[PDB]
Amino acid sequence: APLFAGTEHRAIMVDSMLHTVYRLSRGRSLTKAQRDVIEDCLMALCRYIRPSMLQHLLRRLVFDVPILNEFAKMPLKLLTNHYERCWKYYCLPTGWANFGVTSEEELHLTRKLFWGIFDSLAHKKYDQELYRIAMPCLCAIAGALPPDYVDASYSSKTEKNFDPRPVETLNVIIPEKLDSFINKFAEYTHEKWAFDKIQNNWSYGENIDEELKTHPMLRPYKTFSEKDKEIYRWPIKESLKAMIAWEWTVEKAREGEYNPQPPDLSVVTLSRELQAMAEQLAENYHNTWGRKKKQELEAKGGGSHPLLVPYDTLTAKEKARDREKAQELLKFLQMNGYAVTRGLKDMELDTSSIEKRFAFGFLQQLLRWMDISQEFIAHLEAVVSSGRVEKSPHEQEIKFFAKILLPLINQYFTNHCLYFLSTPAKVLGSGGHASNKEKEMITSLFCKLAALVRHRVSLFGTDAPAVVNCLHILARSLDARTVMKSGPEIVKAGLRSFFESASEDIEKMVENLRLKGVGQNLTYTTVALLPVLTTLFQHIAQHQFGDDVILDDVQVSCYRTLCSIYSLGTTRNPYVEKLRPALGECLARLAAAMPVAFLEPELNEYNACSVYTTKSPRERAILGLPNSVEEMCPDIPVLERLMAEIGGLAESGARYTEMPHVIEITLPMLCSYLPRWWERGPEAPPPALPAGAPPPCTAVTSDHLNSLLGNILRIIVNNLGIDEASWMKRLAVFAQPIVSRARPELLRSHFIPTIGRLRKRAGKVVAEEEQLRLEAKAEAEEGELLVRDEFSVLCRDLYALYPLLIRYVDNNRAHWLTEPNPNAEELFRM
Amino acid sequence: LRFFAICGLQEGFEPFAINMQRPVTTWFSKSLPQFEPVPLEHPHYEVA
Repeated sequence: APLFAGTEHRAIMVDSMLHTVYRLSRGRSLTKAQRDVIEDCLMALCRYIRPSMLQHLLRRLVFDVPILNEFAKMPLKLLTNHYERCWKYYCLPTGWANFGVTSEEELHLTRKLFWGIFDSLAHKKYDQELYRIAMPCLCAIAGALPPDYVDASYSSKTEKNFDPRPVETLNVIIPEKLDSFINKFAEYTHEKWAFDKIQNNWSYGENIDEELKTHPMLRPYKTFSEKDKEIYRWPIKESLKAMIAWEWTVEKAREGEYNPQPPDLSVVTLSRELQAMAEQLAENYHNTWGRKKKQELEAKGGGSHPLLVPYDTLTAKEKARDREKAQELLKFLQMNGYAVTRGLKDMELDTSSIEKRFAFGFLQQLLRWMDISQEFIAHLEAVVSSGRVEKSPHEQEIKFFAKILLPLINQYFTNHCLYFLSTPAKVLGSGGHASNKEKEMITSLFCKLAALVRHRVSLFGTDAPAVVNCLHILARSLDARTVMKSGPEIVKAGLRSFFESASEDIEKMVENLRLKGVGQNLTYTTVALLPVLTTLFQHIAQHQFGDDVILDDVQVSCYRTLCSIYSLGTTRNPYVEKLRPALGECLARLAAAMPVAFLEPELNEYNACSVYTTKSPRERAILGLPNSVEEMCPDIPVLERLMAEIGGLAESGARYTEMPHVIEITLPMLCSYLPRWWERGPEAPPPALPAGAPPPCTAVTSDHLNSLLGNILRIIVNNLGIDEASWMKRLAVFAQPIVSRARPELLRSHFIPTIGRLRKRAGKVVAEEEQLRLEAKAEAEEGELLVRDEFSVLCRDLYALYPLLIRYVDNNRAHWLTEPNPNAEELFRM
Repeated sequence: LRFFAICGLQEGFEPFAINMQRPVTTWFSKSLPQFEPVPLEHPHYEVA
């Protein structure tokens, strides 16, 4: 098989081989081992043949696989591997290196394959093996399809062994006006064929033998024989009768207008409706032609027609042949005055390229299934409340939603995250950006999934992790800025309701924690809400969506969430002890994302994002908003008080047991609050300062960050050597971002003493190790574990402090090298 | 050099023209079309 790479020259023979092997695989009277061998051969061949050469096999699979019978198991795996290997060939605009780029026909076949498989699986009953084989195939096809691919042959009708059965042209009647056009177009087509004969250098003669280069039937229409005139007319009769049978009404507004004298047809250009006319008319030509070759297949007792595949499946180059003649007929109707009307089902959709994008339809289907999921979840809740009814009328829907949609969403919105986040101004991804409608649809999907899982984690059971992961992915793919700026009130209210419900659930969890609904809220908030809320806040902060998303009602909800998480700091329950890390991470992300300096209410007047500025005093009384941002909630100390408390504790030398809340909640929140407001307060790069702006709404300077970093280092130093301290790594990770603003004085003030202490401890432990070598057996065996534990705690302390030092070194190594520093040299020695 | 000391000097890298008595001669891609013999291995054009 590896030798088949680079066989573009023998493309016909390679295609024939692939078709033959596929037919053999679909063979009766074959043993299991034989079938396995054939399938292995097919997979090996497709693993090395260039993606461009597998187009005909893809065409056959597009017709065979959607059935999802027992013979579709191997085609599904073949397609999975093919698309997983050649996804670039289809997705990237440039294509795959040295292989080229996909064609419109290949992309159309891929989309048809995806949707056929999706529909068949949705309508099929649950089958573990079938679902396990089909989900990867759907994921691969979706990942290969470009998100914004628009199907040129998009057919809202999407009508339909193959059915070559055409319409009943012969039984349907033919108007006399259409018969007049039939005669005139028979004359025209004879003149066209005479012109073609002129191109071929074929004159009038006694026979059409090639060597004579003549045509026995080349004379004017008048002398044209009635038999041959009828022969020319008969195809025209059948075409027009097909049009009548379709209920296509033809109106003759005007009248129709040897040496060939065929009037030019290039003068008239087919409209979109006339192009669809010709599309279906040529499709019927192909269907009649198919009925014929079916007749010779029946006569032969076997065989299959190579071009039996429908027109849409057929490559455009093959279409072009009958394309020319069909469009000729329609155009001649037009300039003969015959305008044919159908009432196209795609006219209502006109062009709507955005609605024709693949991602648009995918999201539409996902939202419809979100509604279906709401229905069956409500039914499940009702039955588990009253009446032990196990019929499960939506069991198939449940299995589909949990086994196909969730993994499909997980992979698709993981792969195409950049497409949904890019905007016309900034193109984050390779090429193409999601439309506002697509962004709104993905936001609606996220909100609907969150509402579905709300207080219903147990209902999903083992699929709850999948739901939570999908929520994470959607939140990281959410374009909240654009959705909130220019979006429907429905989707905006959906996002606002998500935030409001999150705040309410957090409040209930906090009050319960400080002391079946209790269990429901606790498990839900711990498993789904807090992780998802943290992810959403982190995404907003990273993409700078805070100033555009967290306003008005969202700002109030975030205020409540923050002011409750912080209020959860005056208790000591074991439950609080276990849940503190997650609350601290959530609060840190919220502080990063918040557009209002909630620790500096005194300067809130200079903030254009604060609700007290966005909403007039007449508003904010319609709601329950206090009179002042200070009273928003007064349980969070101001920045000065918090810094003073942290510094006092650090100097006092307290331990984590004495400061559980400050180390796990307050400090992580400050490590995100200070960096955000340093960029918007005094001492920040003023490129926009010349533009008329008010004084900064914050007083954060590099001094604040330096003091916080020093305090964190002092706290870690104070807690050095403790047997158990897992908070050290979290604190170091949270403090890493604020190290870029550390002052040069920090080296000598904090780092040198800390690393000196660590070096002294390491020396002591190594001395104990050497004395252990001096010891013997029982003396050696014991004490070995003691020095092991000492080294373990030393390694914990080092992995807590060194990452902070590395960032500090990177930001000062240039200065140290430019100007030699004895303190830097001492640090090197340590 | 403005950043050699910060990165490269201690790593042991040497300036490209450190001990050259004359500036290094340079060539540029001049966009003036010129007639040249058809390459014997040209991927598209062959002369017999």
